Amino acid sequence: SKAVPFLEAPKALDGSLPADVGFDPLGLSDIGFDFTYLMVPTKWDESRTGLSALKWFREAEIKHGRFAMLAVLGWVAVDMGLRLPVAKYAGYNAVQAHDVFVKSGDMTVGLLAIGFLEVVMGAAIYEMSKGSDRAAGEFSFDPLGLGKDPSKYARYQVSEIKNGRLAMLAFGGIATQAVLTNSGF
Amino acid sequence: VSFIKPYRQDPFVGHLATPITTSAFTRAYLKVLPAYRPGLTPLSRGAEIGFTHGYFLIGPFYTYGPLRSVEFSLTSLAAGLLAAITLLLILTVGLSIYGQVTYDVYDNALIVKLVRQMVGSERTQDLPQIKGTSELDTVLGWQKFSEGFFSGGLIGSIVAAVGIALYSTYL
Amino acid sequence: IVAGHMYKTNWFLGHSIKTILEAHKGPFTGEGHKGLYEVLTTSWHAQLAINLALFGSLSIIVAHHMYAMPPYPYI
Amino acid sequence: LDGMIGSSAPFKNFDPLGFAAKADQKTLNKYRESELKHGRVAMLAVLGWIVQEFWHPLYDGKLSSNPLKALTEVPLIGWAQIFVAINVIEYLQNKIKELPGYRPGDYLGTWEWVEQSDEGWDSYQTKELNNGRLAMVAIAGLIVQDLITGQAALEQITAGNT
Amino acid sequence: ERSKSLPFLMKPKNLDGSMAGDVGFDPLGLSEINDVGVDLYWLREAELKHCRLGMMAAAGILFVEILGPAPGFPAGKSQMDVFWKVYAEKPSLIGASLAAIAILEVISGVATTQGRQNGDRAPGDYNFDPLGFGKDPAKFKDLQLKEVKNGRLAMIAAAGMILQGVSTHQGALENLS
Ligand code: CLA
Ligand code: CLA
Ligand SMILES: C/C(C=C=C1C(C)(C)C[C@H](O)C[C@@]1(C)O)=C/C=C/C(C)=C/C=C/C=C(C)/C=C/C=C(/C=C/[C@@]12O[C@]1(C)C[C@@H](O)CC2(C)C)CO
Ligand SMILES: CC(/C=C/C=C(C)/C=C/[C@@]12O[C@]1(C)C[C@@H](O)CC2(C)C)=C\C=C\C=C(C)\C=C\C=C(C)\C=C\[C@@]12O[C@]1(C)C[C@@H](O)CC2(C)C
Ligand SMILES: CC(/C=C/C=C(C)/C=C/[C@@]12O[C@]1(C)C[C@@H](O)CC2(C)C)=C\C=C\C=C(C)\C=C\C=C(C)\C=C\[C@@]12O[C@]1(C)C[C@@H](O)CC2(C)C
Repeated sequence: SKAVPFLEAPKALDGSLPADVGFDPLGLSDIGFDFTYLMVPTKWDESRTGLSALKWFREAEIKHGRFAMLAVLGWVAVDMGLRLPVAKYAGYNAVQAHDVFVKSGDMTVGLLAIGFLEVVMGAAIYEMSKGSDRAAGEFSFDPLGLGKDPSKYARYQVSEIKNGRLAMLAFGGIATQAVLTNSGF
Repeated sequence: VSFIKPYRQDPFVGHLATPITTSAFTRAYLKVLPAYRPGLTPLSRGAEIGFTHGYFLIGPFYTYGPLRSVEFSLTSLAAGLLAAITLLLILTVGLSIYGQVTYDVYDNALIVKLVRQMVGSERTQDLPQIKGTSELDTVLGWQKFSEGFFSGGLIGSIVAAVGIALYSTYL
Repeated sequence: IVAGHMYKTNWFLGHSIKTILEAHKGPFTGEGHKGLYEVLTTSWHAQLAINLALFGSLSIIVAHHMYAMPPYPYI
Repeated sequence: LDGMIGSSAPFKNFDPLGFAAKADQKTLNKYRESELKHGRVAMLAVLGWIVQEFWHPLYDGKLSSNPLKALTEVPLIGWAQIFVAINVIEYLQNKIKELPGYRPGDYLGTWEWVEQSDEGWDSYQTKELNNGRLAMVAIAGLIVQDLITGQAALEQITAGNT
Repeated sequence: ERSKSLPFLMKPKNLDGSMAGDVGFDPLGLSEINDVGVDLYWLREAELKHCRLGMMAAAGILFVEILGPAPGFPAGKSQMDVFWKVYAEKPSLIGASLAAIAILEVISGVATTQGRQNGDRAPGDYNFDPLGFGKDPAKFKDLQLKEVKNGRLAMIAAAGMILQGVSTHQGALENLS
């Protein structure tokens, strides 16, 4: 491997996935369970060859990274003010805004909307398991167009996954610390 | 695996080799019983059977008889003992008449071979036929079996009465 | 309603009663329940036997639970 | 440590101290007999420990629910009958042991029907052996805990003496 | 091969291009259902009926809230609560409307099943063009697209109005401001 040199490799981390360095001490990328069956419990389709656990884990990692990046942006925003131009959003930090907004019937709306988007893109994941050429985390979302020049696309890929790992860990710290750089415990 | 098979590889017998008919536990348990224990004369088999049977027969008569006693009574024990002994006498009478009407043999495991070898052109059912080769299947064998049953029944009933008296008195 | 989503009818979802029965063999029971699905799908009398026996048992259970726990006002 | 039944996934042919690498077939049969008897007795002992703790209908209540205390409260004439019954059972087992084709722990005589054993039969025998081993460890722990602490299983757990 | 609406999804097999408003937005593959008497024909008929019903309901709510009720009818600006005021004083009107809608819906279901069986009637077609606004082709497709888009928007709008009236117990434009 290129990290943890005293372990050769998991088994499936050949390098076909971006941002691959070989770091997987527990060998989690070799579970034979096709996690698409957590969505569609049965084979359903006779053409459902199956999805490798590594590809499902890559999709989950990309989704986690995007969620964590947006989450740290939002949590940092509400520490330095920046409230929505509307009533009922006064100042109630981030450790308490979640509960008060769950009370005020709009976190349920956010849950519904996020679930709708998640269901559509999980249908995309299921089609990938069925055998579509779509790669993990690829929703073909390049509106501004900074995704051409394949070298730039690969660099931005590795950038997104590394930034997502950093943002996951940073959000874990921020939520655990209740923020120290911009507020108090 | 299958734990039920035809008995002794004969699919036409009215029997089966179940985990109860032909289990090792069944084999050993029935081979340690007096009726089938090897090395016992018919008198010994009868004596052991009578001892056990009188021993457990005195129980119900003494406990639930017409002369019970929640405390220990010599009259209750005597009544139970007499009832058990008379029941053993009735059983011995039944054994005697059964043996009288069933067998006509004095030495088995031979007559069968004699009539399978030296021919049996007679009235049959004594020379030929002969069900069972055990020593219990003879006139002499069953007579000694009944005698042993009767004597052992008396002795076992007396022993059980003594034990009941000791348990009721010293406990 | 939950129990009604058990047997496979028209989608790749649910159970096949044939596969359930045929898998319930044992050392003491030989082939087990193999062929019982064919018996109960080709004989009305077998279905009537099972249904009538369980139906009478259910009626007796109903009779017991009726007086045991009176379910109607002023009954 | 042979083709014997009882080898499971976590530690296949578990003989770290090499007790079986030098023993002959007779000693290994003795070891299997001892293991199976210990496992069965321990399963019975664990079940009795728990059930006695939360249910002792016999002896008109009394017979304190803590084991190792009811051990000294049974009339001691019921102890004799249990002892004699166990003795007669083991006499019958000894008589079984001389039957032809006897297998170490097989007192049902399954060798009469089971020639060319399957994988289900071996798996069930291994299940019995593993449950017996777990029950041996559990009953040893039960007795030791009750000795050192003085409380029974469900009593020590309920209080929180862990 | 990829759906026009969702580029990360393959083209839904049953939706080629024919129906107005078709952009390939079938992530769950509901167009491939062929059971319980439900297929693409039934789904399209249900969608068109929903579109028309939502358009009528949204237009009615907006009309009553903006221009007020007709003479002799109750007011209140809460369309989800004024229904009980109409029923409290004119129950016969509500009952007659319900009976008429029931008969028309029985006819609609019979027509849907028949047209599905002996294919001669497009889904949602009831030959209702009294003013001849869609006689010629090359305008019928545009009108179908307009109807489908307006009906989907009005479906969403009418569901929103129903939920707002049930929860807030206030008017639609009252909730707006
Ligand atoms: C993980 C993402 C995430 C989540 C869950 C939240 C959650 C919240 N934010 Mg928030 N925020 C985020 C990221 C996030 N933020 C980011 C990245 C920014 C910077 C741009 C902000 C800036 C921000 C401000 C300025 C304010 C909030 C506020 C709030 C709170 C009120 C909103 C509410 O009740 O739910 C409403 C429902 C949701 C938030 C669910 C999101 C559903 C979206 C809208 C669906 C569409 C997503 C979008 C299209 C994604 C595109 C990707 C793909 C389609 C291509 C709530 C706790 C307000 C507050 O009072 O907080 C204390 C407030 O004033 N946030
Ligand atoms: C090693 C096994 C073992 C031993 C030594 C004891 C010992 C004792 N038990 Mg006990 N018990 C056991 C297992 C055991 N138990 C199991 C497995 C159960 C669950 C059914 C119970 C349930 C139980 C209750 C409910 C009670 C006792 C009680 C008692 C005490 C009085 C004796 C009595 O009435 O027993 C009664 C025993 C039974 C009713 C069940 C025994 C069934 C045996 C163990 C199985 C068959 C044995 C068979 C003859 C030999 C196996 C054949 C083959 C494998 C070779 C005594 C300390 C009493 C007491 O005072 O509690 C404090 C009491 O009320 N036990
Ligand atoms: C078998 C069948 C028909 C058929 C067939 C045939 C005949 C065999 C022919 C074919 O061959 C096959 C088939 C299947 O088509 C089935 C019939 C259909 C059903 C089962 C009818 C259901 C209609 C229910 C509706 C549409 C009710 C809506 C309720 C509303 C309430 C309105 C409110 O204002 C109220 C009252 C209170 C207010 O506070 C607020 C709200 C809540 C908004 C909105 O409107
Ligand atoms: C532990 C953790 C991450 C641990 C990472 C580790 C050890 C990584 C170690 C390594 O990298 C190094 C060091 C070096 C590498 O070479 C080797 C490895 C091994 C790879 C994240 C926790 C992450 C923990 C998280 C994210 C917990 C979040 C909790 C939240 C957000 C709570 C939200 C609330 O809603 C509630 C629940 C209630 C509301 O009332 C209030 C609020 C607060 C709003
Ligand atoms: C069903 C109906 C009304 C139903 C109303 C109901 C149930 C309401 C009931 C309630 O309010 C009450 C009572 C009391 C409340 O407490 C309870 C409810 C339940 C709220 C009206 C039909 C009304 C039906 C009408 C008006 C029919 C008119 C028919 C015409 C003109 C026919 C003409 C033709 O027949 C010729 C002449 C020649 C033919 O060849 C051609 C044609 C054209 C077909």
